[PDB]
Amino acid sequence: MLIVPYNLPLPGGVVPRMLITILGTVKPNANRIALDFQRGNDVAFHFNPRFNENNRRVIVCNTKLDNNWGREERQSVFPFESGKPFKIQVLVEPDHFKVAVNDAHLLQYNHRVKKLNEISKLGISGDIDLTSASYTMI
Ligand SMILES: O=C1N[C@H](C(=O)O)CC2=C1S[C@H]1[C@@H](O2)O[C@H](CO)[C@H](O)[C@@H]1O[C@@H]1O[C@H](CO)[C@H](O)[C@H](O)[C@H]1O
Ligand SMILES: [Cl-]
Repeated sequence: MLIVPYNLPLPGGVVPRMLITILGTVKPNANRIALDFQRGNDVAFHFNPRFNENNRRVIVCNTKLDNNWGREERQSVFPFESGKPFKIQVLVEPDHFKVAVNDAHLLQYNHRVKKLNEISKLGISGDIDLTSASYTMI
């Protein structure tokens, strides 16, 4: 397994048609997963499955600018399950990140950070066994 937290450099940032694929397995009794697409200290796109927020499962997405979190975007469709293997695909499109889990579209997140070519790292963290993390241009 890859060591979590894991840093995947994104050379020259992201760009439309870049597809990022994360494969792993959720731990038993997991609490959280997080993908952090970072522009230096800023987080352009935070994708944060929460397994037990007041006994509900929710995916929180947000952006962190100058150490301040913005307005969350929340999705109640929750495809992850403790103990089970998953695939996350993040396709960069002109206006948003488009996320599919296990080959099913999940959500889109509009670009708040405009300098896509400066979003040059992806941090992967949380309660997973991480199998692989990679990108390709489609
Ligand atoms: O510790 C905290 N200090 C804040 C204070 O002291 O003002 C208040 C606050 C928490 S926790 C939790 C919860 O209240 O509700 C908030 C929205 O109302 C957030 O959901 C927040 O969680 C944070 O959300 C971020 C994404 O927005 C990241 O995921 C981050 O990792 C995570 O810590
Ligand atoms: Cl920007």
